[PDB]
Amino acid sequence: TYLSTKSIEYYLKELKEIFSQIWLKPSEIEKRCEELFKRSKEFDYKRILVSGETDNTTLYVIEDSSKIHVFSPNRDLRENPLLMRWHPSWYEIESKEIYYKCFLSCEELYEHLELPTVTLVNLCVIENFPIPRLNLSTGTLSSYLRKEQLAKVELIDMQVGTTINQIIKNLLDSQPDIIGLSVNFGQKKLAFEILDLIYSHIENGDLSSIITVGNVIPSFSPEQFFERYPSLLICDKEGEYTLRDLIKMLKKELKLDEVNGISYVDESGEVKHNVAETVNFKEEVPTPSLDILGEISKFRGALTLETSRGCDYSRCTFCPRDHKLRSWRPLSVEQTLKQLDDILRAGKHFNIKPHIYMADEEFIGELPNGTEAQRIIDICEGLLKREEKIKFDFAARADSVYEPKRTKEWNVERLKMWHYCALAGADRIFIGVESGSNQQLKRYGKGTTSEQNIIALRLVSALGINLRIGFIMFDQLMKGLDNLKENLDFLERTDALMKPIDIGDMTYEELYDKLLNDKEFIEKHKTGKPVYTIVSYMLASMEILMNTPYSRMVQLTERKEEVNLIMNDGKPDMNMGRYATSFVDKTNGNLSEACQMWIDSNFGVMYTIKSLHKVANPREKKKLYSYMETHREISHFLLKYLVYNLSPDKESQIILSDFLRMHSMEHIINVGDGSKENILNVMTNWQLIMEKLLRDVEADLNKGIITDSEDHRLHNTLKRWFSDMGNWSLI
Repeated sequence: TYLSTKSIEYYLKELKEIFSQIWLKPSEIEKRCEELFKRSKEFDYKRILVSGETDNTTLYVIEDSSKIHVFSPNRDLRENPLLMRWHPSWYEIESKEIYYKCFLSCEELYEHLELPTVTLVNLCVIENFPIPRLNLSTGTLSSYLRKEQLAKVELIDMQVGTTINQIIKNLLDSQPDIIGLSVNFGQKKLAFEILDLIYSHIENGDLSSIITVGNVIPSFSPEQFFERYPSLLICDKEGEYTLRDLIKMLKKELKLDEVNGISYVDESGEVKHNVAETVNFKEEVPTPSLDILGEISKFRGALTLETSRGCDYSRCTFCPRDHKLRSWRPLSVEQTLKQLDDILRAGKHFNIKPHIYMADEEFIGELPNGTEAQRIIDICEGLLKREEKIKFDFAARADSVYEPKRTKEWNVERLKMWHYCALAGADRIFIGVESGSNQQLKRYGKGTTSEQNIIALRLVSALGINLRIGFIMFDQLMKGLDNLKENLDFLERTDALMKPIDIGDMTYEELYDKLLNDKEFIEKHKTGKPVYTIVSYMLASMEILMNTPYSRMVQLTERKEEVNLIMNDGKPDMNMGRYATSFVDKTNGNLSEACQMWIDSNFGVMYTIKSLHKVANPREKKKLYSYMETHREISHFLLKYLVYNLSPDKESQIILSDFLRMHSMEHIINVGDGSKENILNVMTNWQLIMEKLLRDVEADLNKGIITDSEDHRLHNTLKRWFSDMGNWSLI
């Protein structure tokens, strides 16, 4: 007894409707499939299985082991990877595409349908700066396994607030064959607590699961885990092939020492490292699973997508890295647009406004024949053809905008590429300037110059892109104050940030040449604001992590100079992987420590101002924002004032004099003394300018111009700040 063609096409049409709701969890899809075949009661069946994802989602209706219906409304069944592994020539020489097939007396296929179970736990918080973003990276591991139909995958993501006890209860209830922990930056201690509970339930006989832990940032050593969890498997950030091979091992198709990308302890007590084949991201990794959207439906912010994996770690010496090189692998233009449309359509279902965060380590990249810019342009043209416009954020190196070592034609094509990004909705973009000193840029490995950074900021800002930069002022290997003075001059330049320029009448080559060579064009379109206005974190000091070339450079300086820089005997932070490192230059270490105390001394008041700013009405919003602008301004020239007291020069005297006159503080302790005692005296002097600002804040709060919280937080923190002037006895 066969199904009629009408019943097949009816089932295919309804399943295509059910499968279109890609925000539904697999169990919710299965329930809607059960309702479909029950409401039209044609045949009795024993089991239902849904696998695949988006455009290859597949339903298996198991009447019996000897009669299995397979529905694939979105893709040719001949491409089904599960059937291919069972019997790769089941379709013989059929030349037409197959969307329904009933397998009769195929007892081995029934065994293939008893898929293993994987539970992925994402230890990840929602990043809030500059805007909230929901990380979807762990969903690619699930979507790979679903697309390959290798396992039933459950996602537990702590971004929605799932507690530790809830995670444990979920694991014990689901009893998965494999548990995968994704450890994001700063969640290593949380992973240790969760692994403690998991292994207690394993020793207690409540749970038997293979456990893998993947660290997003390799600022760790595997021995930190093996010491406490000797049976744990440590895998790569890209765990697709690792989970594939572990599922093969469960089906007794592979031995443990054949599993891709795992590091483990064998029976001899030694650490074994298995080979790690590079994941074919472009061809095998589909749209990230969107199970998380239903768990947090009122999220407002950006949704993350990785349009490529890999990067060039040789351009960042403070970025941790593995011993294995990770090549840059982009999605095709068409597949990038497909995944974007999937995420945008799913976000629209939950009233999430179209805002994508490109989580790529290297978004623009580099291809043969310089076609990487054409990929970005083609993706932008795809976005321009949609009905609803989007915002999208991403990060980029300064030499991805402007590179004097390349031809002028190459740079003009890059300017065109960035323009298409602006047209397609590029919103907040992060440029990794990191320094304005050519020496410090080399220690950072950026391969870039100070002037090149200025021009890169000039080109991007002129296109209307909201810009912010990272900037690491102090680093431990710096000797002398020359690099600090170069950074201050860089950060004070007002010929970098351009207003959004109307370029409808120009060519890209005209705009390029005018922005680089026409001083009159540059003066006309500048915003007048200095570079430091777009620095993410002011007065930042280098934090050295494990497995970074900068840490190696530091260790080598300890050797060839016979000095101790890395403290705590070399033991780094167990949660973060950060070394406690002293500055090789004592004066620079005192300045860095002085700036950290400055931040700590102002944190109470300025954090209250910022939190009030988020909720104030438009008029108070503008007043509270001027407070923050002045605070950043005062914080910048604090370091210039410190450096000036340690090494005066003619120009820094004129600049500080103009600044002091602007604030009616022309007045305002030894000269050249870089001791902790003198630096504090210079800072306590400059703290008087900060007092003038907070007197305006105090006056506006008493006039009622600014509204305080219910608990009078601004009033208390102001009163405490005024009492604690000087008094740096809080370190």
